[PDB]
Amino acid sequence: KKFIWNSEKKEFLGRTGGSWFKILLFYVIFYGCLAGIFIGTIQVMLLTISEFKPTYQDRVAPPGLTQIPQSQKTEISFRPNDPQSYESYVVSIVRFLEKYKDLAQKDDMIFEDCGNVPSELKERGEYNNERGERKVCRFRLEWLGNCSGLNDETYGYKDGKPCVIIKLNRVLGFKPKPPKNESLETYPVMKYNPYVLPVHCTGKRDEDKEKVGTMEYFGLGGYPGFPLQYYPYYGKLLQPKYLQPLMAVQFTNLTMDTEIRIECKAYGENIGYSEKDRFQGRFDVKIEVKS
Amino acid sequence: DPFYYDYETVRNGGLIFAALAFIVGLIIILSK
Amino acid sequence: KERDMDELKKEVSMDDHKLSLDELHRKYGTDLSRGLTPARAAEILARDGPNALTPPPTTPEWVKFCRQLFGGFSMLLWIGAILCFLAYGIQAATEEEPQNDNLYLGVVLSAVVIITGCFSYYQEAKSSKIMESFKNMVPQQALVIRNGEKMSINAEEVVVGDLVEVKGGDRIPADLRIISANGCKVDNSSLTGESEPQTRSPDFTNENPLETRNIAFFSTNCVEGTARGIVVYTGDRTVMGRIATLASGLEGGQTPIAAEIEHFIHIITGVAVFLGVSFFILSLILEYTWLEAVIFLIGIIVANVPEGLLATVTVCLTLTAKRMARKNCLVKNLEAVETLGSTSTICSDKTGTLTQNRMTVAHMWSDNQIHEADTTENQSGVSFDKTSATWLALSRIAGLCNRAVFQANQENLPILKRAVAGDASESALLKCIELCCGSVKEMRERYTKIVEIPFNSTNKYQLSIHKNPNTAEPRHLLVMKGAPERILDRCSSILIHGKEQPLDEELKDAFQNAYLELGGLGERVLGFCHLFLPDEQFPEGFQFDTDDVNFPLDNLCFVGLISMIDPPRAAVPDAVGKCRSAGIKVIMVTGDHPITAKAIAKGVGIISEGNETVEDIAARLNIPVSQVNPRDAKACVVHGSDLKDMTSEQLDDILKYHTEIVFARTSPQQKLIIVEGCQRQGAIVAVTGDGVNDSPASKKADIGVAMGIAGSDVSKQAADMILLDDNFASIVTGVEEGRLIFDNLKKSIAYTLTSNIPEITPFLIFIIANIPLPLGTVTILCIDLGTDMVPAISLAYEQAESDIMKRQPRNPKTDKLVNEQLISMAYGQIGMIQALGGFFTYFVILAENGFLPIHLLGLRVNWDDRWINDVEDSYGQQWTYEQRKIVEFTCHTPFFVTIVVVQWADLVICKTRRNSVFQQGMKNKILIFGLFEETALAAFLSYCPGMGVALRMYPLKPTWWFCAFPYSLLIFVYDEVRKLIIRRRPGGWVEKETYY
Ligand SMILES: *[C@@H]1O[C@H](CO)[C@@H](O[C@@H]2O[C@H](CO)[C@@H](O)[C@H](O)[C@H]2NC(C)=O)[C@H](O)[C@H]1NC(C)=O
Ligand SMILES: *[C@@H]1O[C@H](CO)[C@@H](O[C@@H]2O[C@H](CO)[C@@H](O)[C@H](O)[C@H]2NC(C)=O)[C@H](O)[C@H]1NC(C)=O
Ligand SMILES: CC(C)CCC[C@@H](C)[C@H]1CC[C@H]2[C@@H]3CC=C4C[C@@H](O)CC[C@]4(C)[C@H]3CC[C@]12C
Ligand SMILES: CC(C)CCC[C@@H](C)[C@H]1CC[C@H]2[C@@H]3CC=C4C[C@@H](O)CC[C@]4(C)[C@H]3CC[C@]12C
Ligand SMILES: C[C@]12CC[C@H](O)C[C@H]1CC[C@@H]1[C@@H]2CC[C@]2(C)[C@@H](c3ccc(=O)oc3)CC[C@]12O
Ligand SMILES: *[C@@H]1O[C@H](CO)[C@@H](O)[C@H](O)[C@H]1NC(C)=O
Ligand SMILES: [Mg+2]
Ligand SMILES: [Mg+2]
Ligand code: NA
Ligand SMILES: [Rb+]
Repeated sequence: KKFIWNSEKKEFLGRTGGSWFKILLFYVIFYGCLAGIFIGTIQVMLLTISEFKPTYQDRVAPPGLTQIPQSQKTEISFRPNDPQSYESYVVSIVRFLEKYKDLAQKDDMIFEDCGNVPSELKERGEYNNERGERKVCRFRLEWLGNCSGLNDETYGYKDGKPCVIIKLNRVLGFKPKPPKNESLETYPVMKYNPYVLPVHCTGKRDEDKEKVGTMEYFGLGGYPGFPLQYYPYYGKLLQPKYLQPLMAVQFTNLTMDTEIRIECKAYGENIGYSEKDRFQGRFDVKIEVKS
Repeated sequence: DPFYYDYETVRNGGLIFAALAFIVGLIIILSK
Repeated sequence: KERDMDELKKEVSMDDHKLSLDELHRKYGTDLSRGLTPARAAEILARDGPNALTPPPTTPEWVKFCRQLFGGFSMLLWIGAILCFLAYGIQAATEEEPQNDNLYLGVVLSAVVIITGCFSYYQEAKSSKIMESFKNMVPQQALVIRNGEKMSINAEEVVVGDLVEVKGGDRIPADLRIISANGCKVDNSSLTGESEPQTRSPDFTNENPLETRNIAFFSTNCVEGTARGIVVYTGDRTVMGRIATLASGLEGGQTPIAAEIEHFIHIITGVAVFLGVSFFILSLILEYTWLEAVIFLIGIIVANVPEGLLATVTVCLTLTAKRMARKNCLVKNLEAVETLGSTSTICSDKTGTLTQNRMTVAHMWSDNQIHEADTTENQSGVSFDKTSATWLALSRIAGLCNRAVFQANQENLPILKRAVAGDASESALLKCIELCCGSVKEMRERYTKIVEIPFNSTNKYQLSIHKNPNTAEPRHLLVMKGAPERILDRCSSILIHGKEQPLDEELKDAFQNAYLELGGLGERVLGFCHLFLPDEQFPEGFQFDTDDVNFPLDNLCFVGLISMIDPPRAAVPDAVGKCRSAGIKVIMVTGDHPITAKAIAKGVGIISEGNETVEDIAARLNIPVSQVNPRDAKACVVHGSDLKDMTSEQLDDILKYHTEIVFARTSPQQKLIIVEGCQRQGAIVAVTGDGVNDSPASKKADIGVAMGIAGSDVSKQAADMILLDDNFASIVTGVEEGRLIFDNLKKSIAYTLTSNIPEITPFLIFIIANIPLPLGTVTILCIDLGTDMVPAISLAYEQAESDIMKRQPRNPKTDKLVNEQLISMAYGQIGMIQALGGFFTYFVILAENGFLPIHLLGLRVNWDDRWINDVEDSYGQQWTYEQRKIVEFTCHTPFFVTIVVVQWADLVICKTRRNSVFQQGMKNKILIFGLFEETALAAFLSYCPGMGVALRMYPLKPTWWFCAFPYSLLIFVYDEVRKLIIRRRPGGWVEKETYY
């Protein structure tokens, strides 16, 4: 009963040729209409959103805090001797900082020298297209001391006492607000509380806080944070080739051959946290320089 | 700030809708 | 070696009844007047087994629970659970942080099968439980003569070869061989279907043990008289014992509904594995490994399995079975509720099923005029004229001259169903006089009987003389009844409207044609006459002792004939007409005499008035029957004697060329052969019976229908449906509901199958376009086993779109429950639109939150990564893992909501298959509540506090609720124009391609 393939009375795979043509033509017209309808509605949807601002921005309320070595488990395990053990790290650091070289930021028509001192926020009008393509403040690698160097094509980084720079999640129209001068016990930090978003790293428990001996922060002019002169963001369409602020963190006194946990928590009023997302506001890393 | 959404009001409205639609359906299947 | 055992039981029985009393007593070794010594009786009792059938095969309850956990649908869900745990095992050992989805899903599928088993088991068990409350087996002790003394012992203590005596009223214990009778009449109705009480004489009469009178049978009741006999057969070796043992050892077959579910699964898994395999090859051609592609194959196949269609189909069948139980039409098997509708050939029984199995006064004769009395079982018919003097005389002749009286408890019972002591004919007469002529108690004692004369062995006549209580004449009233040929010879005066006339042939021949009219109608006729004895020749003091001629045998006054027969039940003829209207072939199968079977056939509708048998044409042309061409005869009567000498091809031709067939004098084994002959054609068969002879026929039939009270226990157990009220019209109700639930199951199946497309398409394009997952797993559960359950259950409550009792029965080879048109609708057109609507809501959520749809291509690579917390959208923003996952889950929730929104329109269009929604109407209150509860539940799952934590379903921004509205409206409009072209153009395009 399963050899209905053909017969001398014209049937193929179950039906005739003229029926195959009728059904195929119907399905093509039907699905063509369905595609046109879906496309028209998706076009109306495209007409309900603008090009300079996302309609809903509440799902990114607390900005994240990422690092340069995007580890498979936020763990930095390598050997201070073997150069191939830490190749995966250095490769990502060089590729990340490849857009911050002095040669990359050479056009004066799209780059603006912010300054050697963190200043107030820079609002370049409204988010419309009435103005031309906004300028992006420059950020030379020299600001991250001891984690930039004047190395060749391969940034000879730190084998012993590694470097891990932190970055604030780029958000459109987000205006960072550092904590008030009434700091509720924020782990010794400089007195430059008004024009920089503080970020302080620490251990996680009584063990990690003891294993991690000394940490050295590097930033714009020497402050452990992000300068307000680089915010807010005006979208990729209006500000292409934008360079968000960077801040490096080096762990000098580490206990070699021991996996220790570090939590770099960014402080501020407009900076939220989440017990479910360990990256919203805060940031975790498991460093282990096994010799 | 545009980084805030009154989710409690929408959530409350959705729960009231779910309650009313269910009690209305119950009245529908209880024709008396 | 049970094959040979069953084959020796499909053969009609043999015997040794034709033996001289000496040869019998020599073969068995038994005293003809003393029986045997009690030690010999106990020696046999402990030798071959007590006189009782071996109990039925007990069915333990864990066996049928394990049965409900299996089958065909639950088996598909079982292979689905297995494939889920297989995919999960492949996912666990092979990759880091496996997803628990597959495990959650496998345990849910297992729970679905187990719960369906618990529910269906509780239902079938409830049916059998209420069935056990009908076994009222009262022990019945037999009168056995042993060692020369009469003793009453239990029926099981009776053995082979011993004298047994029976009295009018007692039940024949075992199979007896009569040796001496005294006007003894037994009741072979439950066994051989012989309606009228067949008498039992010691002399061998017919070569067939069933027809002869020298054999009493197991479970038969001696109506009147007393008799003696030697036990020839005992226990299971008896006639009804071999019949019951054959009934238990027969095959049930495959119900049509089950075969439809099986073919349904064939198509479900056919397309499921086609999609899974073609996408397995497609995924390997893209980039994914065998490890991943295997998970894709299993995911697509398991996803294409209707998880909730099992519970919905079960509840559908259960709902229709509920309505069956409401009308006292209980079904033992759940799926048996559907079989009546798919039936196309009903084999019915005459005695006790087509008829009331009770002698009833059919017609009367008075004033040379035939008067039909009401013969309904509940007395709901036309009442004859009861104001003439001829009736006032005939009613007294019958109410007085009759040896029939009511018993003790016969008070609260109705006039018909109450028990009467005596002859069956006298019982029918007593009931008709007690019903249409007041009461017979005070009417019988009003005329004090002086001298009587009972029925005679030759020239059977029954007469009696009574005093006259009239206030105008003291003459003695003499009455007599008997066969019309015996009364015509002893009559000279004729009563008419109150006066007398001579025996003129102008009205006497008019009496003869009336006798042949009521007789040829298959009825038994009797004649009643009376005369006023002259008080001058026989004064009030004279005593007419029953010795010599004290009464004038001739010169009597004939009042009229009174016929009688077992009438059909009340709604039996109308029901047969309804079945024929639905295209159901009605075939009578009974062991009764053909002269009565043909009359009842014409009287109920099996033989349409005007149609002629092969013999009727030869009689109308006065030519030999061997001359007429059987093709000129639409109806035909087939005698059991001729049926014994038939082949397969001959019976096939009997059923193929004759439209109205009546099988008479057929043995239970022949009934089974007939049912098999009907099944050879390929048509669904329903056997409706009551007696033990209907057991092997009800068992082998696609569906057996037993009478709940007028039926025997064996055929009641071997049947598949019970009529607790014996209302044969329930067969019509059943054939209607069986078609109704069939169409509604089609609607419900297309509904659950339409949602599969906007459930698998997210995963499909997730593999192809490499976009983030549009629809979640737990959300799919909240659809297939959450919201959709109430709408799909409500789809069973839909009514008829046209008259279903008008269309012909569905062809099993053509009208499948799930044909290739339903797949073209659900999977092809409606589900496709629903999938597009879901993807629209998906792109709306992502584009509004910053991820333009064009940017979503190839994004899942880094989107699903748990550590890349800087994923660029279309606006240059950096999204963490949990943030974008919150968006993906809050994108799964509206996809689920979109499913419900398009299911609104899908439910309204599936509610009607051909009619328009404006025509049918949203009168289905369960469907209205289905939509309200569906929507309220969908909203609750999104806005309940803690759902993004437990089920990962997050609240929705209200604009999401409207992203699906246009697609639903489109679905509704498209299906509406579809059904409109089906209405206006019933030819072929929209009808043979989409109408399922
Ligand atoms: C960056 O690294 C250099 C080493 O190359 C550090 O220079 C040393 O600084 C200490 C004081 O902390 C002096 O005692 C050493 O003599 C210096 N050595 C050299 C070779 O310069 C420098 O301090 C580091 N910068 C920071 C900010 O920690
Ligand atoms: C850097 O850490 C080392 C420990 O690894 C510190 O030196 C130790 O000091 C303890 C006393 O507290 C001694 O018992 C150990 O023998 C020392 N170890 C070594 C290798 O010197 C050291 O003081 C830390 N230095 C700074 C600047 O934090
Ligand atoms: C086709 C028509 C008749 C169906 C009638 C039901 C429609 C009108 C109902 C069903 C579900 C409803 C939504 C239920 C949930 C939400 C969230 C709530 O916090 C605001 C109202 C809002 C946005 C409702 C809008 C109206 C809505 C879409
Ligand atoms: C011939 C007519 C009826 C068809 C007109 C198409 C209508 C019904 C379709 C076309 C585009 C659709 C809209 C596309 C954009 C939006 C914005 C979104 O945040 C909610 C859905 C919503 C509001 C849709 C509702 C239905 C809609 C208006
Ligand atoms: C585990 C899973 C593997 C493929 C990819 O990594 C995404 C993962 C999460 C979702 C999961 C798929 C597997 C198939 C599903 C259960 C399958 C499914 C869903 C519902 C259902 O009833 O049957 C199958 C489709 C998607 C699925 O739910
Ligand atoms: C905060 O207070 C300190 C003294 O406690 C003062 O030196 C510093 O200037 C203050 N900063 C601001 C921004 O007020
Ligand atoms: Mg499914
Ligand atoms: Mg019967
Ligand atoms: Na059966
Ligand atoms: Rb489904």
